Amino acid sequence: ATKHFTLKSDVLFNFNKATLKPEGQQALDQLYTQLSNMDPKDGSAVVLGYTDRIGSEAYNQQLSEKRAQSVVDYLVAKGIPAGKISARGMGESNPVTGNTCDNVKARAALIDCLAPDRRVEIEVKG
Repeated sequence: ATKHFTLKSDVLFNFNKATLKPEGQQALDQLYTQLSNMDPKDGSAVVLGYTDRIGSEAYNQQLSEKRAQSVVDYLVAKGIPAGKISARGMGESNPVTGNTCDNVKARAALIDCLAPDRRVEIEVKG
């Protein structure tokens, strides 16, 4: 089977940036063992980066890739083998919130409503 772990982008990173904050390092610390128990032969992990739909679609794809790779870098330095993990930047695609926030116009309320879309997903197979 496949396990799925969701991390909040706003906790891990500051805006426009892909440097892991101390709070992001601690969340990856608390998760490193649940991913440390991968299968040594069949196990692999994919780190998918996502953004919300505000701004440039190309810039959001690029930023999501840098954020997903930053997570990979940290977990590899912790001890996940570099050959068993990789990153993918999905940008605005595959949003969690659907059309829920369509009617929300004010920026602060909209930012809050779209927060579920700003996340890093870690899928662990085997």
